[PDB]
Amino acid sequence: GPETHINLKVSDGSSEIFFKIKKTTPLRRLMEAFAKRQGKEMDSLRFLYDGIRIEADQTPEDLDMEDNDIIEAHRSLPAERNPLYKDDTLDHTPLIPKCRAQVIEFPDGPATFVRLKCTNPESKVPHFLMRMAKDSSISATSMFRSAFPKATQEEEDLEMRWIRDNLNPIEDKRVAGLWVPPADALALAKDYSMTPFINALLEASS
Amino acid sequence: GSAEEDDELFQNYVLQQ
Repeated sequence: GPETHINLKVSDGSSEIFFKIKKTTPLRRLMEAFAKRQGKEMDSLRFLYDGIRIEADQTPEDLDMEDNDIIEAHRSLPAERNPLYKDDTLDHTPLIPKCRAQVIEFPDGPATFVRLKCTNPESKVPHFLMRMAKDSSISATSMFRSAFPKATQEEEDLEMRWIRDNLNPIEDKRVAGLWVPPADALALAKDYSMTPFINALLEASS
Repeated sequence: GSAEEDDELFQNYVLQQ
């Protein structure tokens, strides 16, 4: 558009902030301001416009932005993903019979889980995805460890903090990790490209 | 077979408390 200035909305999923800047101003300004105002570290965020990462020196003019366009502030995730998860769109029917229900004894006493063993096709390292039968809670910890082979402990800690701050986890005294309801598990599954696997795990017999 | 090991494996990882 012919306007000299532009209103832009930045959203991180939890909060939205509107900014008015001159179209010749580098977007560095807007990104740093969003991070500062939200009390987040710049290194923990990635800013996208129409699915493309924004570079700090790019201006709204450079990108041909329009008034009230939206910038998405995505959280950082580990750089590499399990090649098992290179297609989020596959139908999950064949994965359901791979799931298994298992009764585990605790001091008070038994609890039923559903699990799905997921093997990295390149390294052959396996991880289990885990579901609690009673409320269909899913271990977000199990999802993250399966999704990101080279994740550091710092990256895992950052992600579990994000889950606590943005989704609706529970703690079970009995079992470690962060457990989330089905809707939250499916939101994470999209983020981790694990949708068919979490679909299967959620539908499987307990 | 592998099923039993998977069962034992899984119980082990769940109880990683």
